[PDB]
Amino acid sequence: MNPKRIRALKSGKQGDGPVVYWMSRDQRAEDNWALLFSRAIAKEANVPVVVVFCLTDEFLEAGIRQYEFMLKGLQELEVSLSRKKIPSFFLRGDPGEKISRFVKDYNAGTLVTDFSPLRIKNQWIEKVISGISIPFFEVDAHNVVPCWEASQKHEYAAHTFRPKLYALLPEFLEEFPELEPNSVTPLSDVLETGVKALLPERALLKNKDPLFEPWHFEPGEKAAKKVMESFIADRLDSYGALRNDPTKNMLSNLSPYLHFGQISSQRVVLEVEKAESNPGSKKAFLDEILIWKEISDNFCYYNPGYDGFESFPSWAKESLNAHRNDVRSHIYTLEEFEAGKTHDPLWNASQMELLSTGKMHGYTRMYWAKKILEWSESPEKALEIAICLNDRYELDGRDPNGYAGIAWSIGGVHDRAWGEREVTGKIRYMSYEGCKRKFDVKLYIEKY
Ligand SMILES: Cc1cc2nc3c(=O)[nH]c(=O)nc-3n(C[C@H](O)[C@H](O)[C@H](O)COP(=O)(O)OP(=O)(O)OC[C@H]3O[C@@H](n4cnc5c(N)ncnc54)[C@H](O)[C@@H]3O)c2cc1C
Repeated sequence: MNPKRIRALKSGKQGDGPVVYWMSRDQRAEDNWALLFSRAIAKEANVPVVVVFCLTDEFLEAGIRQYEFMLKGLQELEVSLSRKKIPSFFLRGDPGEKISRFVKDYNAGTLVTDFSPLRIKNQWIEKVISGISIPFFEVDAHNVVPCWEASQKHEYAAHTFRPKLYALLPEFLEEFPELEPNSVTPLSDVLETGVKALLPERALLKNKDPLFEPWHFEPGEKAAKKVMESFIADRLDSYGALRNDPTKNMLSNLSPYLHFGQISSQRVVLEVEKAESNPGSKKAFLDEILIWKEISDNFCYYNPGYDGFESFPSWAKESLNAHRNDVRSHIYTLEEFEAGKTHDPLWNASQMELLSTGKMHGYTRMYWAKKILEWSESPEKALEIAICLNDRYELDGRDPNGYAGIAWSIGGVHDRAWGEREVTGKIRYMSYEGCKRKFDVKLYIEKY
């Protein structure tokens, strides 16, 4: 219960009501600081617990794959808080006017939410702050070290962020106190109408069969843990050597759960540190879930235009500007990129994995984004196309890891300058021939 995990969004006078947890990013009962700190606040005020979820009007911008993944985990979530005597109230509409109305109707005393450096959360936060009179608090329940505490300034590279983050690990890498149930307390239809409005935009093939295959990742808190145990037991030892081979499913497969907050990265880090495996593989994994994941929150928190060309490092901006006018080898529209109708079969195979499974392998996710920059009229058009394709079809999309990852591939964020080349400039280059010498491309293409 470190007080450094909490910050004040609006200082006011708490009323005689239940501490209302506005769950947005961490959709889990266990291992949730915001839920834990809300319970502590409610206990110190002799007040019950309150959990509120908002079903925003922005779910039409995504597919059924994300809607069903989040909604199915909500059903498991609701029965989980019921066992803890914690009622769950789910609202549909704008968070700005629905959270404010809820606080007035239920006479809530204190409002608490989880942290999200994305632009949408800030848009919702400003609306709620202007329509409430109760104190509003926010808890960083997604990062092992709080985003504002890891660093006070945007970090240029993982070389400069790793020593800072590991310094605060002994203070902040701790276990989760048990969630105390309430002493006393006072989706199927919603899901059905959501998919009915999302059916016309569902991805279909020539024979009109659905593209998405939903058996690859079962949503829910229970399934997220089971993926964690299987990764550690069977797929952690070989992670260091085979994490760059798409043909092998050596990855943890925890990104869809981590994005929706169905499992805490802290518990994953706690479990992998206790487990015994190859030291190189262990360090490679913590380098991904701790260093590169949390720098994404740092990148989005300290860069207002994190999804724009303005957030690129100056060496990349000058290099891309000097090679703006080079004649591109090929140009592809958004529709051509979407259907996978390019001249590169590796790119087409990666896009097919994205369309079918909803989760593209991390190694090819660097090839997939960089080739978009190669075959785009401008770097800005590459950013727009990559972001749209990422957020539309990825189960882990609309996440700070996505925008930091896209900026890494296109704008060189958290990278260094490489050999100068036409069109792409000094940005890191990955070729089809290069991938052939790293992994068997043929098996990847045939699979998808
Ligand atoms: C262009 C591009 C876009 C991306 N968009 C997303 C996205 O929308 N959502 C998303 O969750 N990930 C994104 N990633 C980051 C990364 O690719 C994924 O986290 C990772 O591939 C997911 O696979 P995994 O977690 O099952 O396996 P693992 O390799 O074991 O990843 C474990 C965890 O480490 C983190 N991680 C791994 N690689 C990275 C990385 N390059 N940057 C930041 N964190 C990382 C992830 O949080 C991940 O959960 C993107 C990467 C790129 C290159």
